Amino acid sequence: GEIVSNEKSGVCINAPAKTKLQPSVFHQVFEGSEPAVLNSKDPRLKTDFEEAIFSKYTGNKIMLMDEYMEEAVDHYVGCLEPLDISIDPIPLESAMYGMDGLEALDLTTSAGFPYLLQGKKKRDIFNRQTRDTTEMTRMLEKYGVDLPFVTFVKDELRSREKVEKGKSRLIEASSLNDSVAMRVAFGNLYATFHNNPGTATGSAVGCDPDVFWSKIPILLNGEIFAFDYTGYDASLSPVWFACLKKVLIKLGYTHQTSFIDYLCHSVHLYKDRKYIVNGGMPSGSSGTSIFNTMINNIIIRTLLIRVYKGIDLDQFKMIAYGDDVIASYPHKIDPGLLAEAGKHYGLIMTPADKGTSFVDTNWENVTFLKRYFRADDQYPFLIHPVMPMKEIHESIRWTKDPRNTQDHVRSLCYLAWHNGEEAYNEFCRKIRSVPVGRALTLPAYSSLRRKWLDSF
Ligand SMILES: NC(=O)C1=CN([C@@H]2O[C@H](COP(=O)(O)OP(=O)(O)OC[C@H]3O[C@@H](n4cnc5c(N)ncnc54)[C@H](OP(=O)(O)O)[C@@H]3O)[C@@H](O)[C@H]2O)C=CC1
Repeated sequence: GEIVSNEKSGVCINAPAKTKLQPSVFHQVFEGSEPAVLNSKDPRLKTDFEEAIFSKYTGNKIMLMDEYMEEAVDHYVGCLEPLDISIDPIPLESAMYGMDGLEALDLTTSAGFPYLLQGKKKRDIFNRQTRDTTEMTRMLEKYGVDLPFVTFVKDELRSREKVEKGKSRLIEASSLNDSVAMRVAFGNLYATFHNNPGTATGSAVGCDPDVFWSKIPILLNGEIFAFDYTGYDASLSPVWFACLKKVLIKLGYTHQTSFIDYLCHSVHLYKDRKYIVNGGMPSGSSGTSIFNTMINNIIIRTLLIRVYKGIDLDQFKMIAYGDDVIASYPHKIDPGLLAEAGKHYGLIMTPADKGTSFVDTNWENVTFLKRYFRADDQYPFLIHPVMPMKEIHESIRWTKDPRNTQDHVRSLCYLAWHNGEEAYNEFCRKIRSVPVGRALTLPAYSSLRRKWLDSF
């Protein structure tokens, strides 16, 4: 992603609010390092604010698809075909309200241009209960599609370096109109993927880690390697979008590449500004996560081929959620080498195995979706999704709405127990060393562990 232009938008797009992050009744009970920089004049910046949040954009590797890419596409198109992905579009009411494999469109995310400036809240239009499918149809009529991407900073916690640096995350929110039409072209694609995490889709988008993480080592089973990217969604040159376009063709798609063109060449509204981006995937589009994940299936296949000349991908399996990869192949590979030839397409990647001094990525030290893996003692064949306590600790020190504390820790509890009884005792002990949590309902270890085995 690279910014080709920026000019006066024509809109006085609303400056954001203050943050909603306040220290929690556990801010002093657990140890941690605070909410994201949301304006220039925040007292905590050590470099130019506006400069750090668009530096995600690093430039394109402008080019035509090379011979490796074209083969990676065919292998992935052929991994997908058993999943029979209807090119047909879903009815409008299915896009809006949902269907099997597709939740209802989410009511809280913004509607973006040009609604957010005209007093049309999506609460008004949508009206779940009646499944009313008439408002949008005249909304899409009034404004069409291919509409700008309203840009909000993410309201979230970040590490200290990222607050000091100003490395805050942006939401590039597409329009409701855009959302719906997309949801109508690829709904049964979304649906297909959502109902089928694993090696075929090569995806875990919409997986339950509590019950899907045990499937994970059976499908990979070979010699695993994993990767994390740096500024991934922005490190995408237009070409990868074309490889996605090429995949989608072999799935039998036609005029619906329009949508990926909607993502490649992107037009975003910041404040009183209109910047245009060529290459780089927007975070707010109705399939951002799905399309990121397919491109990552293309990227990886390409890197092996380009690197290991004689190669058979039939016995090659991978699983991506956005930028998070984890992959298998019978025989050993140098992920450091894929990371290398990956720079030749302008992509900064980092494998788990960092070098010969470094212990091989194994099932004990590898991660995915921020979680490590660990087999149960009793039923080893069952894999815990283990989230670091550090991660939970940092999660608990701050609150959005202190009235939503009970569910906000219960939600944390269902994640924390996979670290073991003793650690869960430590955790609940710490919680009940402070007035507020002493009355708090907590799930006991045995209850959580029972509920988990019944997920199967
Ligand atoms: N049926 C059940 O009872 C269960 C349901 N679930 C839930 O369903 C989810 C599966 O779908 P998910 O995993 O969310 O994959 P997503 O639907 O999040 O992938 C959609 C992508 O498109 C963008 N987007 C556009 N419009 C919307 C919208 N209206 N709502 C949300 N994202 C939107 C998002 O970007 P951005 O993030 O910028 O919006 C996201 O990256 C699980 O994560 C889990 O929460 C899982 C287990 C059981």
